[PDB]
Amino acid sequence: NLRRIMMPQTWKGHPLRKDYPARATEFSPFELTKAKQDLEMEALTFKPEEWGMKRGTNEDFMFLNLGHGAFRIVLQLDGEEIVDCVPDIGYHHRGAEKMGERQSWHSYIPYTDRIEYLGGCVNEMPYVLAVEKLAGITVPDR
Amino acid sequence: TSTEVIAHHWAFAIFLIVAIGLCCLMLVGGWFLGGRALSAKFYLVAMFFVIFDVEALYLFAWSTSIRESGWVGFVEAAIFIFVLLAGLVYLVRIGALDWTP
Amino acid sequence: WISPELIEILLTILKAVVILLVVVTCGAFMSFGERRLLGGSLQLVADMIKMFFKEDWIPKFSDRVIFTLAPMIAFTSLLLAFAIVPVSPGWVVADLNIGILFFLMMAGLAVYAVLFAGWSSNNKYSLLGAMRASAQTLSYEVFLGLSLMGVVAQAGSFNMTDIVNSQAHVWNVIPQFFGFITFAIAGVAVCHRHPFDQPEAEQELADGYHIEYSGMKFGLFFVGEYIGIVTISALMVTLFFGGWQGPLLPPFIWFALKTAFFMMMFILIRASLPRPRYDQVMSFGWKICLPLTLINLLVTAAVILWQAQ
Amino acid sequence: MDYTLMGKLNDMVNWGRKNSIWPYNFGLSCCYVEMVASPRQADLMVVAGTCFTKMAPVIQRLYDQMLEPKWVISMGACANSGGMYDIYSVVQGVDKFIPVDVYIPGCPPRPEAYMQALMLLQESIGKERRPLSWVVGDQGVYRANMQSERERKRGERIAVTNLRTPDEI
Amino acid sequence: MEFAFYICGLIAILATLRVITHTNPVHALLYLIISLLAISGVFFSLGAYFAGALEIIVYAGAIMVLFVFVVMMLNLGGSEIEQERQWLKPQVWIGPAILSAIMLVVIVYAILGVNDQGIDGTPISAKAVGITLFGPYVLAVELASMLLLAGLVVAFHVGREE
Ligand SMILES: CCCCCCCCCCCCCCCCCC(=O)OC[C@H](COP(=O)(O)OCCN)OC(=O)CCCCCCCCCCCCCCCCC
Ligand SMILES: CCCCCCCCCCCCCCCCCC(=O)OC[C@H](COP(=O)(O)OCCN)OC(=O)CCCCCCCCCCCCCCCCC
Ligand SMILES: CCCCCCCCCCCCCCCCCCCC
Ligand SMILES: CCCCCCCCCCCCCCCCCCCC
Ligand code: SF4
Repeated sequence: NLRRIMMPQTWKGHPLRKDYPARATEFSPFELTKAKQDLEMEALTFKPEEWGMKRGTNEDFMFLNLGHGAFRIVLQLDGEEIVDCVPDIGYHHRGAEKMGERQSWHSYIPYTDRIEYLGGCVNEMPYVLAVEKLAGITVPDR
Repeated sequence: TSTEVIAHHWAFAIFLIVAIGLCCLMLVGGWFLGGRALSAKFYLVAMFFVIFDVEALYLFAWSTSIRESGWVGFVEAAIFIFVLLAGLVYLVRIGALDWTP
Repeated sequence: WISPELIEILLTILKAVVILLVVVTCGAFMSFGERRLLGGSLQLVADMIKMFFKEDWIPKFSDRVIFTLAPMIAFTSLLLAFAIVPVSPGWVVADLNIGILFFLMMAGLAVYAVLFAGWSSNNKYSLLGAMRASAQTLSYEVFLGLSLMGVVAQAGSFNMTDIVNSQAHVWNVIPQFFGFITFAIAGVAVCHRHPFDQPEAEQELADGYHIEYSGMKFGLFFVGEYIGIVTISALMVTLFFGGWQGPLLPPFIWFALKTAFFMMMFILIRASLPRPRYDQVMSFGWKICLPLTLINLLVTAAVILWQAQ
Repeated sequence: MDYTLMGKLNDMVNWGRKNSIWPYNFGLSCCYVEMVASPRQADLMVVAGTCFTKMAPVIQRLYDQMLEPKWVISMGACANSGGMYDIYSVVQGVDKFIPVDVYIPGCPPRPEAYMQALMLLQESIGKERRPLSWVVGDQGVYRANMQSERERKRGERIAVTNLRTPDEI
Repeated sequence: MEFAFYICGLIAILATLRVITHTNPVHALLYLIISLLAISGVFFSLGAYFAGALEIIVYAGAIMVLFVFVVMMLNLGGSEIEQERQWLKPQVWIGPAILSAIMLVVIVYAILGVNDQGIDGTPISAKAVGITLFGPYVLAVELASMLLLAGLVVAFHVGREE
């Protein structure tokens, strides 16, 4: 199932390409209402082939959506037993790598913080260690 | 026809009327005020409830007149309760009352 | 237009109205106490004003009559079940011959609140949660009456005043102890209270039936539940703790003290005791509490007939 | 004061809405786990986190599920403007699609900043005009054009002279 | 106690008349519950206090709950009979209505002309019903227990899912 995992399935372009504009495009109310409409009968127009699942309605399999961050997972249940599940992610995509190409080596550090926001300086550490490798810096012991 | 009995009847009537009117008036005020902009085990459980509730009503009638019925009434109610408990044990053992098999 | 019969009639009517008003205000104060423990009267006035002046929005794809009817059941069922409770000599609303039978009638009507709310709330998860909640309360209403029947057997009548007068020497909690614990369990389960709080929480296929109820309908559900605790505590007092009978204090003081104690005990039971699983709850009910009530009634009858010379 | 589109009870209703506010906290991102009811029953929506494009419809849907009157607090730079995430997958601010009553800067704000948001919203409701019923009176809301919190606190802020030096804890 | 009987009987008649001519199952069951409440009021007006108590406890409070359970479980959302609405077509209901009216006139003619000193309304308590139940009607009690057992076994054997 080679489908999109960060962006929605109705997305045009591949954002980590160099010719893709990084900064946010203009807000359209009409696209917001279109996406709300797609959320309206998402369950009614649920095809379990667009998620990699199988045996969609044996007349005993139930398909549900669910809700550390908020994310969806579609559940195939035989009664109460889980037969298959596909966790739908990308609802928290912040473009952090694309931002890494838009900030200097110094001014990217707060973005390292906001990835894994329970970590803070833990998330700072690998980035500054890799930049010090690029710069040829050996930090002192303190 | 005692005045205490008719007074209590009036008090009960006023209690029910004022209570239902209070609920209805509170919902009417909530509506008017403010501006604007399945498994078969459920059947099994409810059916067991109905059957055991009728057998419960039999025991309800027994309980208020136990002294007037004597020991023979106790024997009859003991047979009734034993049959009821045998049916309950049967339902438990065949998995009818087991919610998660 | 002056006559002492009419004075007696309006005096009893005033007593009943006072009893009703104290019960509703005491349920509201129970709501405040549970919200605070887990001015205050001004806070409840503000909340009541907010429920008044928030728009009441019935769903478009919901049946309006059933949707509006479920909160009236959840309020009025147990709030009318209070009417048999004698709080003091000469301070009962109705001295019914059926009595505790009238409490059973009101509980049997009370199951329609959860059933009607779940059906009218046009949602499959809410419907399944309502089916689970209704199955639970039927599973405990199946033995509520028999746990009461031990006390009825001892008193020899259904009248609440006769039950209280039969508790003149020994309170019923000592002989009818198993009836007492089964009645406490079933009265907690009938009011959908902790630990029987959310039977829909055991599955993501189920949601609460209080969901999609907003404004004064949600307020009606809340106040009706708290009034249900008030009347279940008062019935527990009148059936198992002598009612208003006490050695030195005035009778209403004793009744109010016992009712307040059981109200706070239900509060700490909610705060302390954890939530069992759904199948565990239904299995416990059907397999333990109903046979216990039947055996308790048999033993009570044998003891009564033995001590009759 | 200016407003943008028999009296004592209006103040009583405003007071009842003021000291009785039920929030619906929206998780979204790190602002929620810093700052820590059904949407039908809630009357304040607190949006605390990034408005990702995949879940801006969720925010708008659960806003439309709430009932009148409804107020919005936007916590943090993300919910205010997009913050530091002016990037392809982020909506630049909550107020692009739902109206906001109080804005709280920070990344994240403190919990006491949320408490100050609650106070600011409380007088915001306290001197606003909303219709009494759907049939009687003018059926229009009147939000008060309050003096800005930076204009009110300007003199005390400018009067600051010395601060503790940063070499201490 | 006469006014209560007449108003409750009129409410019961109107309620079942709206039961048999209604399309929504939950609405029909609601009108059925209203009819059962009215019939219990009729019971209380006559002095059959135990009967009215059991009418609310069991008939309107257990059996109608089973009906509501079944209705919400089968999820009737207009399965080709609500949209058809054949029972309100005159060619369908006019025959059985005249047949039932003829039976009603025959039965009512039989009811009239019988000697009648009036129903006193003196309460017959649950005490006396319990005395009769476990006295001269002991075998009725035990075989009614066996009857409810048979209903339990039949309804389990048929109505379980597997
Ligand atoms: C939206 C509205 C829907 C309908 C709501 C209710 C409609 C009726 C409301 C008005 C009632 C008027 C007053 C009724 C009479 C009260 C007095 C009475 O019943 O007295 C008779 C009897 C006395 O017995 P006792 O005192 O022991 O003996 C004396 C000896 N002759 O005492 C008895 O027999 C008492 C037993 C009968 C008590 C009936 C109480 C009301 C039952 C309805 C509850 C509704 C619950 C919510 C809705 C459920 C779902 C629809
Ligand atoms: C008014 C116009 C219609 C308005 C809408 C409908 C409202 C409900 C009307 C029916 C119910 C109330 C009828 C009036 C009862 C008033 C009380 C009364 O008559 O009491 C007399 C008697 C008291 O007992 P007793 O001791 O025998 O009296 C003789 C003196 N010793 O009493 C008795 O023996 C028993 C009294 C009756 C039993 C209790 C009440 C039953 C209520 C059933 C409600 C059914 C559902 C109603 C739904 C309404 C909406 C559609
Ligand atoms: C008054 C004192 C009586 C003392 C002796 C009591 C025991 C002897 C009489 C027992 C009668 C039992 C009748 C049971 C009938 C069961 C019928 C079941 C049908 C399925
Ligand atoms: C939770 C308690 C609910 C009580 C509901 C009824 C309240 C009735 C109040 C009656 C007060 C007077 C009682 C008779 C006089 C004896 C007591 C005098 C001192 C209070
Ligand atoms: S404003 Fe800062 S802390 Fe708040 S959600 Fe955005 S990145 Fe996280």
